[PDB]
Amino acid sequence: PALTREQLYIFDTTGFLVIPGVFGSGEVESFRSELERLDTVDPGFPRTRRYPDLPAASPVFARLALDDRLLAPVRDVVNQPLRLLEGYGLRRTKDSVLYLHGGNSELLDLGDRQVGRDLSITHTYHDGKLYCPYVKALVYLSDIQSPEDGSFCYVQGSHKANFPLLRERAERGENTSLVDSGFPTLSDVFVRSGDVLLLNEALMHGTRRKLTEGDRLLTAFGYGPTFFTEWRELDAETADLRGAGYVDHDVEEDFV
Amino acid sequence: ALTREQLYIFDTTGFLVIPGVFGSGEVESFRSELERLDTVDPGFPRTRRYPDLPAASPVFARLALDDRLLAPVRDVVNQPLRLLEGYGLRRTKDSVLYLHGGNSELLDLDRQVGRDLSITHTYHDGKLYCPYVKALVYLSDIQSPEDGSFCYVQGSHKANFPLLRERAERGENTSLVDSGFPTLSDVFVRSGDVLLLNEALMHGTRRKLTEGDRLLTAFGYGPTFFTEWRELDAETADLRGAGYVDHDVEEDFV
Amino acid sequence: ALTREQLYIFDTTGFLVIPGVFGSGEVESFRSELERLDRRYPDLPAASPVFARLALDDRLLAPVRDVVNQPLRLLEGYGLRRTKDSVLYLHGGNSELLDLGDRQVGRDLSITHTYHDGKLYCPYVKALVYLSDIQSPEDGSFCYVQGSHKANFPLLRERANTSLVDSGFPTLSDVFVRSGDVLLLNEALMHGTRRKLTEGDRLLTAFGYGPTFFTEWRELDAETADLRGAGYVDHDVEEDFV
Amino acid sequence: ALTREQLYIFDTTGFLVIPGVFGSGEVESFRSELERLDTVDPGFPRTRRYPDLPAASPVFARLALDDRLLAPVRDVVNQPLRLLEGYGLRRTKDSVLYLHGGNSELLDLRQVGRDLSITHTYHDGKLYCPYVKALVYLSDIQSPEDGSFCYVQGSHKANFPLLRERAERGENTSLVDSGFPTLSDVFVRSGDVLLLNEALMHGTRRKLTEGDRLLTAFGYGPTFFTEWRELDAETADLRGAGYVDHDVEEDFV
Ligand SMILES: O=C(O)CCC(=O)C(=O)O
Ligand SMILES: O=C(O)CCC(=O)C(=O)O
Ligand SMILES: O=C(O)CCC(=O)C(=O)O
Ligand SMILES: O=C(O)CCC(=O)C(=O)O
Ligand SMILES: [Cs+]
Ligand SMILES: [Cs+]
Ligand SMILES: [Cs+]
Ligand code: NI
Ligand code: NI
Ligand code: NI
Ligand code: NI
Repeated sequence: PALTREQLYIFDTTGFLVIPGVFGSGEVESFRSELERLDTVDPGFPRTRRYPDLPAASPVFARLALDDRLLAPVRDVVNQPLRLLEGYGLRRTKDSVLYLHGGNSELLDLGDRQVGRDLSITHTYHDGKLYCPYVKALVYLSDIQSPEDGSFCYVQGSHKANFPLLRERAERGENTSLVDSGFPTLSDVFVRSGDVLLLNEALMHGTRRKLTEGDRLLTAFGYGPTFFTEWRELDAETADLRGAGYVDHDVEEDFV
Repeated sequence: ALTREQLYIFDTTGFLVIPGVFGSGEVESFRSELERLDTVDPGFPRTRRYPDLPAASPVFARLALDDRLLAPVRDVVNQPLRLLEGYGLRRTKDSVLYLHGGNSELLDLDRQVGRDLSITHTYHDGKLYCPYVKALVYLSDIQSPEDGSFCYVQGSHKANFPLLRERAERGENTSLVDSGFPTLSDVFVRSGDVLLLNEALMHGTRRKLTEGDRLLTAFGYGPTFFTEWRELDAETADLRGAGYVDHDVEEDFV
Repeated sequence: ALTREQLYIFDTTGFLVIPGVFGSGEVESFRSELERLDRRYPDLPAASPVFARLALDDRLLAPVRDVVNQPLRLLEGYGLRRTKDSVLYLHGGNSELLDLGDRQVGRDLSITHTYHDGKLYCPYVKALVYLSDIQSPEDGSFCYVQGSHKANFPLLRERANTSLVDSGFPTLSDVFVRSGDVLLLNEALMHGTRRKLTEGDRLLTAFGYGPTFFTEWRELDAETADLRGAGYVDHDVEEDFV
Repeated sequence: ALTREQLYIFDTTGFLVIPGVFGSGEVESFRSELERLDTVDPGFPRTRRYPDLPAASPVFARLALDDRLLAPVRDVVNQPLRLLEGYGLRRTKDSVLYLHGGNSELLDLRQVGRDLSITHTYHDGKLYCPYVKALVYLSDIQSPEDGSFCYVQGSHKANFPLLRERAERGENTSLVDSGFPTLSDVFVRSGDVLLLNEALMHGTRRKLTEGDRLLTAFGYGPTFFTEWRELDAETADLRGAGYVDHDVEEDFV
């Protein structure tokens, strides 16, 4: 089914939505086992690792990327001809962290000028519909019920912020992450296996430092309009203007 | 770089004519190069299209990267820049270009949408952010409507209401470029002029009735995460389909 | 009530000419009542039951409702008479600047407008009811800067000696009206009139409407020291340096 | 004045708690003055409004014009400023304040989903909020049972209406009592100022404890806004001034 009125209200106002129990106990086990099989095929990765391009690596994840349980809520917040921009898995262990990234008005130095909009996450609303160009559906494969489990955390209302947060911090001499220091509007989200966290990538977000033992697991699928390119990092515009990909604005990794 | 006045004009009108950007010798050399390149039939009568001019010619590969085009474009896109298309158009007697673009035109998916995020533009802290702009380099004089003059609906780049759906539903058969419309206006240009265009603007050209060849080369720019321009009919079943699905355009019903 | 096309036009241009709203009979009544008040005619409603009825006429109210879409009140009602060599320099504009004495601002919330779910929300609109034909520039035609009602950069601060109304501007356009036409106007629009050089009286009545929480129009020079000041501090206008 | 982080926070959450604005002495005199107004009638303190504090008391007339209120207010309104509202509030046991405000709540005139008295924007480094309120707390509120200020997250920039669907479906209980996933509580110390974008959908929890809870509220807006006055609808002759609220919980709870 489609997103209810209350769910749209929440995604609009908070920049994300947890849809509980989307995938059952059995499907979740099947997703975990498929990641274990990928470890067997190509051994020798670090224990904290990324699983790039899952739909190509596994027909199980190719189906999950097109599963209507993801696509229907995704269509409801994107409302454009839809394209799969990326699909990857994340395995994390003790002492891993993910610093804050995203945020609506963070700065980027554009050679001869500095800009405070990123049109890959700049979203709007029109005649009863959200239009968010880059959203992500995070399918959790393990329970994350405490901050020391490495819980997803986010800065309240940062998906619609008009002021930059991180440039001031970098030029101030800061060298620690807000996910460690704390911030008056930084909040945690707890989830179960099989939950989907539907995310406006405009939202400034990250995770806490994982302190507990055990493998923290998810699969992430990014979607946007058919005219966006598949996700690829790009350090800068290239001189012949044929460079393609995504140039991040200020993120905590730049100075933490 | 664009002046304050020029920025104001582009923001308020959706476009800017920059007069005499290229000299008469540079124009002639662009014209000469167009005389020997291959064209395709684009589907409009009495129109030839030069597809992918930067690929087919070193002359236009450089023009596409010429700072006389890039500096104004950068000032209205203000994102890491990518070249999305470069093409030429040649037109004779009795050719026409019906209205396309427009900020709030509808697209049916099941659901009906009235935003096209490929042309949805904004403003923030002293800068314009338009994701799809075109630099139109005119290689011929267009001084009267009967020359097939560029025309546009005023303020259509920031319109909040759809214009063309109602027209198709009420049985309209003819294009506003022929009919007329109280806010449809003409732009006249000289050879060597650049027209910098916000693609959210609803625009086209009058029907050309004069002899001679109407000539221009168009270069489209957008952010680095935009795909190179290619029409797409609809999203594909495996969601791997790449391209631009247009909204209502007069060609759908005129 | 406005048609869909009419709303598109009001949205995209910042104004709308509705032709022949009032018949020649009613226009003559309005002209006579203005002769009797003998330049600007303040508070026409409180001075005349004719204009008090006009301010509430539904040929004015219904299009006004379609662009304010808030609980309404009448904020001002005045008449204007002009002869030759009279001129109205440019005022209005979405992003014109104002100094508050410790900072400079580029928004005027009295005219800052928006759109939501099929409806326009313009906090200040004027219905200008014309009582004389204005068919050429030298008649003192209404003129406006295209798209200025949605402008994001200021225009008049940078150039601040002559008025754009005289020298010209690439997007300054003219509007022609017949007697009995209504010019419905978004006050965010930067506008004025050409210099009148012709003979004969130029006559109109203007009614401004806004939300019930807006105060009646009076020009305030600045915020008072006790924060009890009531009224409208205008932003950069041409007559500040012309 | 407001720091950059403070401006960021006001923008993103619709409010800002500025701690320790007023000292213990000042708070006592404010409290003292509200009790002086209580003395007009015999009997115990009752949940009530104290209208027009600036006119009622020289102390509160000065409070309304104090720079510790105006400087932050100015940083979020950025217009020629006008005092729109000045009142005191006493809350006792069993008192409650249901959700009101909200950026896209509906109003039947046709049905409209914008209230231009709270419709705020941003332009070239500055916030523009037409109606903001400085709440000066005269009591500690450190738990929900004390009747803590509560707000629906991000509701100052909501594009969807929340309350119309609840009313039309027969709901008769306030979110404040039932809870809501994005309804959160704000705790304050005596002397704290809560600076508030009135676009925010907010209220307080039901106060379940004894003791009394006091505050003084000052509302500000541009000079072309009228002083606050409830309006039910537009008057017959379009001459009436006032504020017509959109859907609030009081309408149906
Ligand atoms: O691990 C998470 O919970 C979020 C991960 C994330 O935001 C990302 O992969 O970009
Ligand atoms: O021919 C012109 O003048 C404009 C052409 C155009 O707008 C287009 O190629 O889409
Ligand atoms: O004279 C006109 O046509 C318009 C006058 C005007 O804009 C005004 O009265 O504020
Ligand atoms: O009592 C409170 O904490 C809030 C009161 C309030 O929102 C109001 O008076 O408008
Ligand atoms: Cs189409
Ligand atoms: Cs002034
Ligand atoms: Cs009400
Ligand atoms: Ni992320
Ligand atoms: Ni075109
Ligand atoms: Ni005017
Ligand atoms: Ni309140």
